[PDB]
Amino acid sequence: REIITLQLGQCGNQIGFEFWKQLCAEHGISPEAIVEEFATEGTDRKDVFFYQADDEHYIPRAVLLDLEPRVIHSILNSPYAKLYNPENIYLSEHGAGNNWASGFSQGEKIHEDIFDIIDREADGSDSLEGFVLCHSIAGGTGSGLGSYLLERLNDRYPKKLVQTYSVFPNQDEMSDVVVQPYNSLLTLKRLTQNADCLVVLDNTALNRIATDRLHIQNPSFSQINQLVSTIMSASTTTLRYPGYMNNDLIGLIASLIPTPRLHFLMTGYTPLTKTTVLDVMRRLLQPKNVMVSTTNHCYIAILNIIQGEVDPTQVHKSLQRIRERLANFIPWGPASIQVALSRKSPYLPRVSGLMMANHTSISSLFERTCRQYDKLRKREAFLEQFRKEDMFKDNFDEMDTSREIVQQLIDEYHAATRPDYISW
Amino acid sequence: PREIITLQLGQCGNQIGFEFWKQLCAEHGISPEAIVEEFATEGTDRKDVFFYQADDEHYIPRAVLLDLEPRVIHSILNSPYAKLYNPENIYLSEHGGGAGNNWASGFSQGEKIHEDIFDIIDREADGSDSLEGFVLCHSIAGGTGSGLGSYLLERLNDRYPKKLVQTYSVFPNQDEMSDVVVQPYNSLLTLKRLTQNADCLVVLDNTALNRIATDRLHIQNPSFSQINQLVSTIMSASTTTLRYPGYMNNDLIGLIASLIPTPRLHFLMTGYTPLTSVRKTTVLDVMRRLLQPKNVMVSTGRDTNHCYIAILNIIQGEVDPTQVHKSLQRIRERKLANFIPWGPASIQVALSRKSPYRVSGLMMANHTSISSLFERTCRQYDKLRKREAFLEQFRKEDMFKDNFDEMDTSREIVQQLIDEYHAATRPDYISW
Ligand SMILES: Nc1nc2c(ncn2[C@@H]2O[C@H](COP(=O)(O)OP(=O)(O)O)[C@@H](O)[C@H]2O)c(=O)[nH]1
Ligand SMILES: Nc1nc2c(ncn2[C@@H]2O[C@H](COP(=O)(O)OP(=O)(O)O)[C@@H](O)[C@H]2O)c(=O)[nH]1
Repeated sequence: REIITLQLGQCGNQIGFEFWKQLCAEHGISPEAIVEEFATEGTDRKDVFFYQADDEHYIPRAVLLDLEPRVIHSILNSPYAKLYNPENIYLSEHGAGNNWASGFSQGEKIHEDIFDIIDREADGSDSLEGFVLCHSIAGGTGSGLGSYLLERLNDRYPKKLVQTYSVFPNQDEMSDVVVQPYNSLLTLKRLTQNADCLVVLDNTALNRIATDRLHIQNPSFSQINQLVSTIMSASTTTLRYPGYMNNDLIGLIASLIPTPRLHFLMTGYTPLTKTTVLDVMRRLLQPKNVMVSTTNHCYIAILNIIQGEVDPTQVHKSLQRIRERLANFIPWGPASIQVALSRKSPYLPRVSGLMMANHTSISSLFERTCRQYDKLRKREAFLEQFRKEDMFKDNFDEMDTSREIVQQLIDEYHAATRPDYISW
Repeated sequence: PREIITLQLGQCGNQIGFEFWKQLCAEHGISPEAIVEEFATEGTDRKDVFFYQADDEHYIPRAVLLDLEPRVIHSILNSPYAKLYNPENIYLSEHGGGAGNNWASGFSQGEKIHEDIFDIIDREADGSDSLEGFVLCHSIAGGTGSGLGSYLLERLNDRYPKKLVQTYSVFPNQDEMSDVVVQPYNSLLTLKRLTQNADCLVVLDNTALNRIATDRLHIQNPSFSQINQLVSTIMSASTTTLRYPGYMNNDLIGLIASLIPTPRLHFLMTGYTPLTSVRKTTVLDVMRRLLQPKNVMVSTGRDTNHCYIAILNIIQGEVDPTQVHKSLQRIRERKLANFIPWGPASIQVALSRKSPYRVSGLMMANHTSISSLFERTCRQYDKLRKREAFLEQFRKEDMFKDNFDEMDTSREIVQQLIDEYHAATRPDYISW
């Protein structure tokens, strides 16, 4: 079951690039897309993310879109320039200029060009499972164009799953672009209504990790994106190897998200700074290892992907300790903790783990966005550029509607922490 | 370590329990006297979950056999499997002269033998390095399985409050009038305890098991040993992920959590294929047939908005994960299984190879139509109470001497269960 990856704007294209470089390494594929001599056979399944053009040639099922040339041009001048399908790269002359409404309106104008690439890649798939969107929620392209695409995919491919990797801004990034709470809230509306699973990538927490744990003072996007490609790579493990019948994309979502509307996941990772499976799983629960910055709140579900050689007789003990001890779960159903045992790629130069968690404290992130938006909105601050666009020419009803949809999301999260979430 | 202790009560529980252990011994290469095959590979299974080793190296079922009458337990001790069970785990109390197929008599006798039985249970529990929990084998329509079973469920709740309790509960044949006229009373009183004091209940409907025998094997009035061959096949398959390595999300806790995300709606139905040339049967054939009502061993009536909460399929055969995964993808795409409207479809698959010592499959499912069984018991119980019929032997017992409040409480608790099952079929089950 194929997955098509859509990369939007500076952020989405820059994190997409690291993700595909990482997958190439793992799947024994060269920067030019040619099977490595040592990798003619393997345990891995390339079919999901890569198209097989030849016996020896592999192309990413990836669509690259931006409204500015910079990032796509960097990629086309890199050692990985030949990897991507040149017909899958779209670049618009016309930027989104840090404005959601401009990015969104630009989507409308460039619809047919975008979906000539998407439709072709979809119709070229034997059994398409769904789409992965990589983007920032705070800029102009990843927010506006991303939001346009989410609505369009919902109508054009109603039976396909949409998973996103959505980057939430830093405080430094928030203060630099004053309209970000608007772009963010507007994007959160489509992430709430038009995505099946959203992996929250939080620049605040990612920066904190790079400084406190990796000891990198003043971390660049390149360095931050190393942690990002690690999450994205680790979280697609069960899709990239055979034998995880219960954890194809449909299966992953079902277990992590038994609550359809509460589909925002946070990630944990170890080692960030002799090790057993008990240690790895204990570490994944430590707040300092959790990659979003957020009593009462609880786990809806946990999936630990554990990579490396482990004593599998000890997995029960680790899981059970977590149920009966660090980990607070929903009061209206059983504790849902699952493990997927994996081995590290033999092509790579140790035991590690990724936690994918559905935790209600994620709402505090959306609460913050709502507070920053309210401070601006209730002074009609910085709305002039939005007004110049079609969606906001007459009024800001689209904003008031986004605001209420995100409030309904937040309300459901708090309600999920209580036994009365189910009236029985 | 993740030990499971099995408790077998009454005629039915002991009869199905005995068949279950015969089957486990055969699959794990253990003789009727508990001696493992000479050339057994190490770390190839997880015998330790259901068996322990005696001083002399012979394997012993972690099993407690309880009855208020001698027949079945004496058969087991005159069989070739006489030396299999721990003699200290066999308890027979004949002082009250059996439970007389009456729930009150069985429950009341439980209270009298409490210390003797819990000396046995506590011993097995305390002897476990890391006990997962208990499995009860019994029927609900007799006296010992139902009444003593109900007593033990209440006691386990208080005594081992953190341990899982799973039951394999045999439900009475509804297509026939029984010689036990108090069947509905026995059934409802037990259902109250299965509702409140078990984490998971595997319902084995004699109505459906009989129909298989009558209609497919063409045996008009099948013996218990004929229907128990079906039961042992199902019960042994249903523990496959517990006694073999590589199912880390399907230990007892993980099995229950995935099938029962709704804590109170914890009654499971089972299906199996083949229960009874040209081209080999595929994984797809097996999985498709596990959704056919005739292969599911509860009789719910044919028609509705009843739906699956969860499905597990355990596939046995020499097939590749990708074949099973492609089959699972087609079962989803053909929309054969109707699921809850308030959450995603939950359908899981486990794959296993047949014992060393031909694709087949077991379904374990949480489906809301199970409530129709409880409704039939309520209906039969209501008619009897209105007629004030067959209460004589109940009133002879302490619990029912003054009044029938215990019956009224059971009736309402079971009604609350039924109402939540019907609520589970609606989008508004979650108010968001
Ligand atoms: N983690 C990460 N975040 C980024 C990157 N580039 C941009 N961002 C985030 O996205 C925001 C600006 O979005 P940008 O991608 O430049 O706008 P866009 O091109 O219109 O999507 C910044 O304020 C950061 O929050 C990147 O390479 N990595
Ligand atoms: N499937 C099955 N059902 C049984 C067996 N023995 C009795 N039953 C059923 O169990 C109920 C009566 O319970 P029974 O175990 O005989 O009475 P108890 O000894 O007092 O617990 C009725 O529904 C019988 O049809 C058996 O070996 N197999």
